[PDB]
Amino acid sequence: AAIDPEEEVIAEAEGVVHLHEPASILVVKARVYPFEDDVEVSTGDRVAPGDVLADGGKVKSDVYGRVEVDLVRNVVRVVESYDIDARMGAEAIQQLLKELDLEALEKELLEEMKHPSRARRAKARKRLEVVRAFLDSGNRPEWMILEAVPVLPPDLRPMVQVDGGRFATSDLNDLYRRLINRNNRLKKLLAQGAPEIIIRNEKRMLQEAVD
Amino acid sequence: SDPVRQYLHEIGQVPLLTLEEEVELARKVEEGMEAIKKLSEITGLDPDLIREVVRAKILGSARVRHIPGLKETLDPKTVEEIDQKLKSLPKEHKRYLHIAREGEAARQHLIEANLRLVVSIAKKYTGRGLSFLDLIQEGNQGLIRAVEKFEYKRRFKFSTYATWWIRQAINRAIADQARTIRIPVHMVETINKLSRTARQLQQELGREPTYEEIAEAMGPGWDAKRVEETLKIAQEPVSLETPIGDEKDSFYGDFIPDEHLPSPVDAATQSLLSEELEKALSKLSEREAMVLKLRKGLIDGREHTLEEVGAFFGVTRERIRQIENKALRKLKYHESRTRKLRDFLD
Amino acid sequence: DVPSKIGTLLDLSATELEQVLYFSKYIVLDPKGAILNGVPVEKRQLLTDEEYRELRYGKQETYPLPPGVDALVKDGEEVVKGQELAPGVVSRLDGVALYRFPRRVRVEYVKKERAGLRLPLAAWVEKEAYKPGEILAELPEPYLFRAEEEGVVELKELEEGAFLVLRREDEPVATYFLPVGMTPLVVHGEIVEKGQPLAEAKGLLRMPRQ
DNA sequence: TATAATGGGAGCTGTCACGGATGC
DNA sequence: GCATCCGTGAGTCCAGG
Ligand SMILES: [Mg+2]
Repeated sequence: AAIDPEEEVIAEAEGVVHLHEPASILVVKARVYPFEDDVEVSTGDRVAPGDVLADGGKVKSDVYGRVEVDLVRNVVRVVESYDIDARMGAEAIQQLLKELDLEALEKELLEEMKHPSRARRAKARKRLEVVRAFLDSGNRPEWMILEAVPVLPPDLRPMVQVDGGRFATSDLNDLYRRLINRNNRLKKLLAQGAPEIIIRNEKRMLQEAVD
Repeated sequence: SDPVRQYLHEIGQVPLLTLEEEVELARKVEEGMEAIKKLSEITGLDPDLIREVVRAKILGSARVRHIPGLKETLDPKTVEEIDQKLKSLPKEHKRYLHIAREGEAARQHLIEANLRLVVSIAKKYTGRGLSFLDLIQEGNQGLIRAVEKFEYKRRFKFSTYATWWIRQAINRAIADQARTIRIPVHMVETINKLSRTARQLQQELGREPTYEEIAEAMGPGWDAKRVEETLKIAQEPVSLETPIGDEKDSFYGDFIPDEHLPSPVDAATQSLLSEELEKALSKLSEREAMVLKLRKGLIDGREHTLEEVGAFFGVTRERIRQIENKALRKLKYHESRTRKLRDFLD
Repeated sequence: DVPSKIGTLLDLSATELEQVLYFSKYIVLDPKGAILNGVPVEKRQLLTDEEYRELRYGKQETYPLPPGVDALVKDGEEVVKGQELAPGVVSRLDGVALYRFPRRVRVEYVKKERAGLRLPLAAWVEKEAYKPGEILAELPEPYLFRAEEEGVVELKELEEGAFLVLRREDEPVATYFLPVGMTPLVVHGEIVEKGQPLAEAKGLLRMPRQ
């Protein structure tokens, strides 16, 4: 097919098709599975060995991977890939902080405190100091990650009209504004489904604005 | 360590598009948009909801979130439900689901491919209120509009159409954020026009222009007064922490008083006024003192009509107005005598 | 704030907590049975972008083909590490090769037709069909195949072998098949009466490969 | 809204001295 | 075990401009 119909290529009579001189060649570590009936997974779905691909249950998945349903070539391609959960930034770290059972770490480090080497004793005491601070306190480690960043009351960072009518302001205003702009742009790049690289950059810049 | 060097590296990862690869990703995008339209025709579900579901499964569960235009909350439960009711289609219909998935992936790959055009375009927009990286992310919103609006059929390269929406996006951001006190887009453009006019006028006059020369070269409708007021509106705020001296002992906030909270002199004067008003009200009978304390509002904060003071005292509005008259007259006589309240009239 | 409180609790050096926090490395919360360099993915292990993209989306690579040179390998066809993908392209991984934008599309059109030849009985090798390249006849001396209809010549030439179609008035009247080892003696569009030489066959005549 | 355009630029140079966390 | 790198601190008040 082509832009305008009068340039399309139609087959005049019965024949087989051969493709010669491709522009480039793409080697992919993948698994091929042809099909003839209706196919049951779409492109984008992740599948583990033992999953139902096409033809009502006959052709199935061998490898760990992600689904590319080639309709021209009438074959499901499963590209070798795990469903690994690897994250970046404070959302990841706030997870890990939530997942820390404190008493179990207190135990690990009390055991550590018996160690012969003075180094491991020193580091386990230092760590145990933090763990027991959080324990005696009532403070959840994840609180060190901010979800809601608070806003100082306007009067303590004012927009004041000086004598001449011109405005003085505080630097905390420009800082907060930077923050709201990077947060709003992030929320909008999320809603509009933006690529990864871009959301990564917005996330990093947002960290640095809070910093 | 240097965010823009890091982002230039992440961008140099994705290699650039061959005319074929560009036209292919473009085409797949247009056809997946088409396929979402067709899939809405078939299923009778909302095309935007369809698009967000296809996008959900493309990007992954790493990101699913509530969309403001969507009339439904987009959580994994309902996207699984709708993905299932989509997989329950005939072959020639479910084929459109495969089309939309391929179109979403083409969209992400084409964006990430043209991410370097944005940098090369925003580098010419620095020193204008906004950070380099802020400028690149606005150029990225421009790249997104351009991908979703591009027609390969016109045979134009992608860069040509993208550059328009990229420039558009960067300029709208510069005009929308760079000012602490925010000024509408049309007004910012008027201010900038006035800038460039005055600059021409000075570059030909050998000196700065007056308000009048600018009101001429600006055109009709513009008088000197308007140039003046437009400038007074453009006046940006200044920092309270801008130093005055070499030493750090000196800020600019340290010279601005506080004209809102009253002074102790002011408050004490209001106290002496309240007390002397009470002292002169007590020489009135409690009825006339009460009529006045209602008709002015020194009690409860609000002043009443004559009908209210008379339906409270059980008297006619003429009578309550008349005892207000005589209360005021007795207060005027006591004041001609004692003169205890004149000093508070300022 | 050294020593990092977040970095202490989660046993992460300052360098690593910066790398995860300021988006230079991934940190794993549920490997989901992922693997890398043979070692399986342990939780809270730190991964660069190349590593995470490999594990998460899959190793792959594209290689360019200079203009005019065809592929040594076929589309869909499994390839090994080191196997040359074209006369100047050597693939660096394994799996399935894939074609990107073929320049030339060659369609092999099938044709099922009926054509006639005449041969001295002595030379013929009687067979119920004739496989491609299989000998058809062995002639002792040059033998002039002769026209058996009056008409105008349509000389259609294959790679090897030929088709002569005679057509009196547009309508075809004969289809002669000349196999390998028999030179035509006529030119396209020629007029032939009955019995004149169309082709000389010498030695052996065998079926063509096509 | 449509030729095509595809990785930025500074940096800033003459303290001094500690403590306390991090690499051969 | 020692260097080694990091951040953190480095007198008071007063005037101007
Ligand atoms: Mg005028």
